[PDB]
Amino acid sequence: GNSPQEEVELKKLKHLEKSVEKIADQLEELNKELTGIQQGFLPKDLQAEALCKLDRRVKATIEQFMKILEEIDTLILPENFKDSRLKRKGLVKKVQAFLAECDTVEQNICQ
Amino acid sequence: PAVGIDLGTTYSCVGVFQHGKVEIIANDQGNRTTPSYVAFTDTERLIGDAAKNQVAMNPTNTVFDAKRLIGRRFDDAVVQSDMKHWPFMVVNDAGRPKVQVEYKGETKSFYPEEVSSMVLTKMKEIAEAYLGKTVTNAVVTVPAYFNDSQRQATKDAGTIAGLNVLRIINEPTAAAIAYGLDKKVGAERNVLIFDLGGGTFDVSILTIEDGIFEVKSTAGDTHLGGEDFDNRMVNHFIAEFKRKHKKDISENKRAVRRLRTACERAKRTLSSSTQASIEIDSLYEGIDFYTSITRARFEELNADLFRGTLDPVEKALRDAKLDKSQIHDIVLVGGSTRIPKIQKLLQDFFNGKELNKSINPDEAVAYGAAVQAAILS
Ligand SMILES: Nc1ncnc2c1nc(NCc1ccc(Cl)c(Cl)c1)n2[C@@H]1O[C@H](CO)[C@@H](O)[C@H]1O
Ligand SMILES: [Cl-]
Repeated sequence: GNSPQEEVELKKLKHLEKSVEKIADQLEELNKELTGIQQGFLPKDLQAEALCKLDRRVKATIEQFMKILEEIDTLILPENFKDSRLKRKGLVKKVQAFLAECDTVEQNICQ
Repeated sequence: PAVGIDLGTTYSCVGVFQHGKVEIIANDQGNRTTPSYVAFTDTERLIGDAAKNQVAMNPTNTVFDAKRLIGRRFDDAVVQSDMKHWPFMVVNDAGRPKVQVEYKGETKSFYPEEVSSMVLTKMKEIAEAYLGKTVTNAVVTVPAYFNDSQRQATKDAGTIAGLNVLRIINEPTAAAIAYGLDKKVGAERNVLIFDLGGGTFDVSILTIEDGIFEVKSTAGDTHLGGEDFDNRMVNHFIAEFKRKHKKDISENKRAVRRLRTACERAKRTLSSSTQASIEIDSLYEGIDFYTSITRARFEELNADLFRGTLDPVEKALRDAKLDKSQIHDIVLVGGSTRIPKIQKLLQDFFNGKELNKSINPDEAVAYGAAVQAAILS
């Protein structure tokens, strides 16, 4: 029984899914630069400074993902809002997988 | 134009009395308070919301709580005991504290009033963006228990920032002025100001007769605020996750943070309705945490904390030699004072005496300081 109010929630979730896509692109950009910077170019002290700049930016990505989660965690979806509940959870697990990617990077560089 | 500025430990607020009415100015981000945060990066200085937002990516060169260091010497019991819990570095410059950071690569150091001038430049800039005039005159408030060095350190901070500090006014004096308490007639009136914010709790007794104020006494608890009530809910729901899923979430930072954020928000919801729902999908090991808390449960979790807010009250009255029956006005400031149970406890202390709480308690000090800067201006 599709209701007008669920569209409201599906719109929030779509707006949140597009932000999530921005941070996922940042995360792609980071991994790309990582690959290129670990690829030998610089003296090892200078690489380190480069890798610490990336680390801080992976930290911002992690943070941005958390802020999306925090806002997803403000939603209250009735059981009959099956479409919304599926989208909310798809999105949480997306972010969470992305968060594992971040940790994987952050965990290796700049200690 | 003359503005009133509440220069808070955690957040600041700027008002301007204009068109017969105080307007609490919204910052560039649309918020009526501005975090009292300053962050140093490779490229720039950030103040307010921008500095708070990026405290996880740069906690070391992100400074806050400078109002706990301002006007103090380095071995103040207080500087010593908060240094323990600050990611930024407090150095000793011949017995005066200075915050040390990294800023565009050069290691820089700053007295607390340089950091507090930064926030006052923010608040000043904020008001000028709303007004489209230059802003230079301000009243800045301090706590009643502030000493001469702490009062002068704040005045300095304003002066370094380009403001003309018309006066330094105590925060409860500001709150009392907001409620036209200085306008009442004839006989001398005692005023208890109950200031419960996110992190601190300040009690003040003041006298007002004929619009003339005197601080009678000062009490409080330096580390009791809304943050302690959020933790009581966090503990409650961690124990509940453990009962239903036999999972311990508490070594997962991101799960606890998610929970704690939903806690704080649900707490606010509970000041205005009697039950709060929370849905956190995939909280820990993929398990959804859907729960709900009633206002009575929240109240019970915090029972000792709510009632213990009365020992600075009784203790402020001891110090002021006043019977609880000789307080003529009670005023609530700081956001945690919205909690009904607390408003209730307090009324039930003052044998059912009314309370001044109609002005947003986050806004009341800057409101009063606005009203007074227009008068001094
Ligand atoms: N309605 C309320 N019921 C119980 N506590 C409230 C409360 N309101 C606040 N503070 C202000 C506040 C208003 C709106 C937002 Cl979005 C936020 Cl984060 C804070 N607080 C607490 O005041 C302190 C300063 O913000 C915090 O502990 C806050 O949770
Ligand atoms: Cl606030």
